[PDB]
Amino acid sequence: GSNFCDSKCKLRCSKAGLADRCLKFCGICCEECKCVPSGTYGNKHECPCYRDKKNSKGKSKCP
Repeated sequence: GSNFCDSKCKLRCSKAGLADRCLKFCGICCEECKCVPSGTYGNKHECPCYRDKKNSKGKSKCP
């Protein structure tokens, strides 16, 4: 491959109940933050931008 957002987000979302939604939001957050946490949940301290990104209602945005 040649895009770490696509590749990392496929891993991040590989056990998601809503895979397409996960891939979309992981993609958006990686475009903004240039970082994706390892594993399929948690580990968000690896990527403070990804960890802290909120939507318009103040809810965590990034899976």
